[PDB]
Amino acid sequence: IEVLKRKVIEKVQHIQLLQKNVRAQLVDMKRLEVDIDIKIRSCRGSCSRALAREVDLKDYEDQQKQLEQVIAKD
Amino acid sequence: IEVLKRKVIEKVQHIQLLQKNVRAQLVDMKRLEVDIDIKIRSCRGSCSRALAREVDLKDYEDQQKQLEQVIAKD
Amino acid sequence: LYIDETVNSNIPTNLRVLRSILENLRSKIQKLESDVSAQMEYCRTPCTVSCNIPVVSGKECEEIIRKGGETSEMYLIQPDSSVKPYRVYCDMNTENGGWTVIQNRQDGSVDFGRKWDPYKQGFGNVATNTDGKNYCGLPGEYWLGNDKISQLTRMGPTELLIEMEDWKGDKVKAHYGGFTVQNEANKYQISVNKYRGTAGNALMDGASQLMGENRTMTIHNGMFFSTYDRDNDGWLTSDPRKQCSKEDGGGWWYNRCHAANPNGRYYWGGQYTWDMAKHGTDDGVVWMNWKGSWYSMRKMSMKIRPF
Amino acid sequence: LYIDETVNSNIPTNLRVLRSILENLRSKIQKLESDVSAQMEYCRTPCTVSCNIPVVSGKECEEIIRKGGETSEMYLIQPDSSVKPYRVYCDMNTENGGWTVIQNRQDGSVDFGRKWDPYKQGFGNVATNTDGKNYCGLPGEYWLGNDKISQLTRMGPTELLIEMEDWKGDKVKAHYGGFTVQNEANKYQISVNKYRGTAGNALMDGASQLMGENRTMTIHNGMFFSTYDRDNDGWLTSDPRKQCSKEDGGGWWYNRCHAANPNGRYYWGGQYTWDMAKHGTDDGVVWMNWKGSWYSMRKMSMKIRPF
Amino acid sequence: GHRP
Amino acid sequence: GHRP
Amino acid sequence: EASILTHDSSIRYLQEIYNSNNQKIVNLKEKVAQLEAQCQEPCKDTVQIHDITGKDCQDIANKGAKQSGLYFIKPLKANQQFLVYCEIDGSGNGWTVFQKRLDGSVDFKKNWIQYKEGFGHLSPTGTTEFWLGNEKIHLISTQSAIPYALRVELEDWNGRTSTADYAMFKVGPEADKYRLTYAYFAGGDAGDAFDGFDFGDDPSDKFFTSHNGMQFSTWDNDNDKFEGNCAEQDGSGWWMNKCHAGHLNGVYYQGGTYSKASTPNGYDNGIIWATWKTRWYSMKKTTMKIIPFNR
Amino acid sequence: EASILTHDSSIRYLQEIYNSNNQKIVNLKEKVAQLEAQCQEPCKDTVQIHDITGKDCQDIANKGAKQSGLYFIKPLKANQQFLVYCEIDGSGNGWTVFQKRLDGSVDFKKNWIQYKEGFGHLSPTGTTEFWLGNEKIHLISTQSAIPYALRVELEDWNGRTSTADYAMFKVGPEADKYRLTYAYFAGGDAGDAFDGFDFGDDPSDKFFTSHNGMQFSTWDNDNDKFEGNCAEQDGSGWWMNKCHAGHLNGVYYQGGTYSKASTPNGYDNGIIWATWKTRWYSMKKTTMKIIPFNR
Ligand SMILES: CC(=O)N[C@@H]1[C@@H](O)[C@H](O)[C@@H](CO)O[C@@H]1O
Ligand SMILES: CC(=O)N[C@@H]1[C@@H](O)[C@H](O)[C@@H](CO)O[C@@H]1O
Ligand SMILES: CC(=O)N[C@@H]1[C@@H](O)[C@H](O)[C@@H](CO)O[C@@H]1O
Ligand SMILES: CC(=O)N[C@@H]1[C@@H](O)[C@H](O)[C@@H](CO)O[C@@H]1O
Ligand SMILES: [Ca+2]
Ligand SMILES: [Ca+2]
Ligand SMILES: [Ca+2]
Ligand SMILES: [Ca+2]
Repeated sequence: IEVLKRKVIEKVQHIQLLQKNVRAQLVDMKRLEVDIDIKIRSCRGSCSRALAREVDLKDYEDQQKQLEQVIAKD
Repeated sequence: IEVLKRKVIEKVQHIQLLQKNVRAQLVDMKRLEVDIDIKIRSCRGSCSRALAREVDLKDYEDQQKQLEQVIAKD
Repeated sequence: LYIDETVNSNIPTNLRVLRSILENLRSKIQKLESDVSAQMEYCRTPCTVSCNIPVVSGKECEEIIRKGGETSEMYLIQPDSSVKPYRVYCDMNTENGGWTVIQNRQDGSVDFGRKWDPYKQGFGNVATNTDGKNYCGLPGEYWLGNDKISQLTRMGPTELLIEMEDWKGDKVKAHYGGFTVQNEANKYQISVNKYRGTAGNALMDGASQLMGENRTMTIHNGMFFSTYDRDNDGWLTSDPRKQCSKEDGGGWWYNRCHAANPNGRYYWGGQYTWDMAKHGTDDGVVWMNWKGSWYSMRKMSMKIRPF
Repeated sequence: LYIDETVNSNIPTNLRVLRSILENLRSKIQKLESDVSAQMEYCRTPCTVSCNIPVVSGKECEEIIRKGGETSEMYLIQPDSSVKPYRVYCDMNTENGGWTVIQNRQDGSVDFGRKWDPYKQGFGNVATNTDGKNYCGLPGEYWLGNDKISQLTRMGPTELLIEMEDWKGDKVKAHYGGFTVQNEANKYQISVNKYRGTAGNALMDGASQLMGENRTMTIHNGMFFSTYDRDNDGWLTSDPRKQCSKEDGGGWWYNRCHAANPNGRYYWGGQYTWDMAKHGTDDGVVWMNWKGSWYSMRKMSMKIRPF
Repeated sequence: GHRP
Repeated sequence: GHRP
Repeated sequence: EASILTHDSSIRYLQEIYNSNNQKIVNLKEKVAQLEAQCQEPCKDTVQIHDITGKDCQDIANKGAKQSGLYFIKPLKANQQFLVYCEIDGSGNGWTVFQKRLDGSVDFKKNWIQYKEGFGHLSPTGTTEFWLGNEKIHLISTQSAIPYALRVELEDWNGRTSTADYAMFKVGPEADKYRLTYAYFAGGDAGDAFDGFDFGDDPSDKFFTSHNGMQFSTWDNDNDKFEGNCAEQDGSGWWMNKCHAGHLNGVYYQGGTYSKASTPNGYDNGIIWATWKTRWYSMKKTTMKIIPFNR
Repeated sequence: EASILTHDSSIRYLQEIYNSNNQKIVNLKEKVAQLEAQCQEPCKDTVQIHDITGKDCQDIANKGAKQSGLYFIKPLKANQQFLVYCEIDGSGNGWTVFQKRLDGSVDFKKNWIQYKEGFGHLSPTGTTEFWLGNEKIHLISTQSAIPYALRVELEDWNGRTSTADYAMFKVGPEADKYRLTYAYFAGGDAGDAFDGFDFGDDPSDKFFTSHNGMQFSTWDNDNDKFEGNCAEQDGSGWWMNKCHAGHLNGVYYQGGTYSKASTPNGYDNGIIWATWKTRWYSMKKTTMKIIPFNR
């Protein structure tokens, strides 16, 4: 056997990679946007004027699940 | 007859002359007695005390009234 | 033998995700780079205030309300003649005035995750101008310099009061009839007692949810002050990444961390999670003994008085 | 015929008497010598007074009694601001007060036979201390300086009054509603009128016993002032020994002498004769029109007022 | 915050 | 006093 | 089936922007950092305090200060130095102010203690009302007896101004209440009110309306030569006698004019200075300052 | 008969005398002139007036005068300069006196005018009683408002003395009668009588016995705050109110003490100063003088 019954597993690392690298690469965006939210805000009492902007938190928890919905079907 | 008939009616003259001057001395004297009385009195206002004195003018009056009782014999 | 039907339906789907995502983030990051390159734009100009100073002045807020100052605004005190008068906010309404603010949190307006010196000199906005008026009757977020706080207590028998308000609106207190903070030379060592209150004696007794050894490492009484560059927490280790102050993002009397962490991070809304914290710790304006490690207040303030 | 009897009777007695007096006089002369030397001695020390000055003061005695000064004593006036205040005696009792004394004679206390300048500057004792008291309530013999008398009249319509008292005790007056005395430059020329009175208008009409030409040379009105060194009498001659002032022993408005000569010689008793006067003239405190040339008063005084 |  |  | 090299063209893309992201990210982190960096400054406050100090405002002028503003003076026989508003002219004179009126922003119907320590606010611009504080004033006016001078500067509702100068100005120690005393009226078109005014309702007025030698009075500390209580009536703090001829701490009356009608107890309580305007006109601006008389 | 012509040699003797007389009769005429020379000068009067002049006694001291005595002052707004008694100390202070009591030589029950122009006598020794004169006093106390000071100096019948100082002393113009006014009591062991005294017969007393602000009164010019007439009753001239707490122009009472019995209308009319001695003790010496306050 050769054509693909062992040449697709070297591809399960090509799928179980992003899926696992993007999983984490996501959380960082959460930790980042949460951060930058405050950061920017702290600037309300330092600069002329801050920025009014809410963080679409939810959306992350959404794409957070589509994550483990594809982690349990491989 | 020299030292009598003439040199007598001569001495007399040189005598009356004298009597005519005592009268005159009683003159200013009397006046003086008076001038000082005053002049002294005027001191009552310039000095400490002013000599209290008596000017019994009478005697003068006496004396001169008498000195003139020497004219009916001239 | 038959795992050949996946390359047809299973993966062309176990792949569509990554697209619907790595496409989103790649996009939802520009928004950020954008917000920022903007705020940076705004900042070319600082915020301004004009706090004309009230005639009256004393050694501290108390003497002052005693000298006739009856409005809550910004006054100018001079506790010790050895130092020049500094500005401070006086609370002359709450609990019979005379209150000298040491720490106050009410919005995100000020970064609290600062270095040692800053905490030592103090930082923040003491007060801002009341809408219209010419005096700053409104307090701001600040931390009166450590040295100043120290000296304020080492004057005489000082009592401490801590208030906080949740986002829904309810309140609580934390009285400490006795309160002191040693000088810098003594790592501004805290010390309190006589807990009257409704928030739960965090500073002295520790979290109300941790048992035995786990709670005693939440008590602040007798603890030293720590900042993200000057360790002094009850956490003893070789690992440098482990310092309550680096985590819990702030400067405060840390003891293998806390039970209550004002000066924490100001999370909007109050409800916050670990997968949200820069360090996964319960950093944030928290008073465990009343809302647990996962809730940053909407308002938190530390004010003093003599007594 | 036998005239040689006078050589033995008359002459001797003449000489007898003659001697008598010369000795008698000689005596009186050595006596006056003594009195004179004695008085010269009491004089090593002058008479003293202490006339503390009354608060009140004005332009002259009138204004004064009007300003409240109601006792007859010594006041201090200043008629014209161009000159400094001088002392003067005010009569505030006789004829409704306000009387400023210019001349007063009551005893022998003061020599009046003085020179021109003296009469011009004034002389005498304005007032002496009242027995006991600390103010000089008693007037003295004096003549307020001529210049002062002049200026006093050239101020406004001035009236003059002259009183005198004989030794027996009776009195008389001599009012002159109008009175003036030009300055020194004008030989202090006198001038009067409106004679009310009981003494007889000597100053204006002249002696009441001299007829025609003989009386008109006794009128003083319009006459100049004369002293024993400054002639100005109506007597005009080459003979210098003939000057009313040298005779009549005083300084006064002489006009071929007088009818009335205050400032004359103060003969005690009042009754005096020619063979008594240093110059055989009727010199002495006399007012012919009332007692004749041969009677020096016991008191004579010239006081003024405005009117 | 507590560390075991 | 007069002086004729 | 195995003819799949059309699927390996997709997988390539994901690693593409991903590594583009994980770059854009960390790059951003750097900016935020720089962002935080320029977000560590408190709002810029316009009020500031010149560094120079001294006994009185003049002392400061002498020391080289040039701008009129807020300063710290530490008078001789005094404990804790206090802030004040100095007024400095081109000539170099240092006026130190203890009272300013100009808009009626402040409630002058204050109590004793208050008037002792002072009240109101201080601005560098000198555009705020205030009362420095009797006690403070005392200390300032009393030091090795160098004489000061009180200049009263008034401005009506017509930009017309005037002044009143008082030589050898002093204010007594709380002991003898705060009795105000002065040598004499130095001069000024404003007229000498403190000398009492002939109001005209009674001869005694001028006498009863003089202020020299009066003690300070507040509703809670009556020391007026009046049977009742001027302080309470007129509603203020001030050296009352049988009340006043000069009432700078009076009730601010917009417009300037007023009348019995508008007054609480029929008595003129406005900021008045009888010798200048009538008792029923209340200045638009008031200002009481002092400076060593040798000036 | 050539023997009886001894007459010829005998006569000549009388003659011989005459010339002796005339001789003596001239030495004398001279001697007398030597007397007329000394009896010209009047009498030397002990009272004299220093040549220096000025506005007030102090002005004079300044000008160099050193001896306390009689001087002529010519105050600013005044016409004819007037005489006064200056008191100068070694330090160089020039006290100008307007009232002195010490033996009861003078009758102080004088009328209005009198008190206006003044009465009594002035001595260089300052040993005589007197009242300078309201009008004069006025003029002196009122000149380009330089403040004077009234020093009341009292001496009892035991050589004990005391003083009372009054700052910013002034005396009003005849118009407003002679109303006396002063800034405040400066000090003195004599006690502040003018401030009214708590006699104790009624609360109102202190109020009714104050003198600051009172107008002067004389039997012929009642201006006292009293129904009747204090001036007439007590018998004097003085700033009465409901009479007095201080009555320096009172009735001199030898011995110092007195009682209702000895008083005309049962009221204390003596030279009293209630704050020091009782109302029934009347000072042996009294003296009211003034000097520019800057002293
Ligand atoms: C009577 C009278 O008084 N007149 C006299 C006259 O007798 C005499 O010729 C002479 C007086 O000295 O001049 C006057 O004319
Ligand atoms: C007292 C209790 O409930 N036990 C837990 C323990 O199992 C856990 O390891 C620790 C975490 O540090 O928290 C508590 O001590
Ligand atoms: C079973 C239990 O008691 N709960 C937990 C346990 O699951 C966990 O492994 C431990 C970690 O230290 O903390 C607690 O003991
Ligand atoms: C009338 C009268 O009194 N006779 C005098 C006379 O004695 C005197 O000699 C003469 C010259 O003066 O004047 C008069 O004729
Ligand atoms: Ca540690
Ligand atoms: Ca001639
Ligand atoms: Ca009162
Ligand atoms: Ca009356």
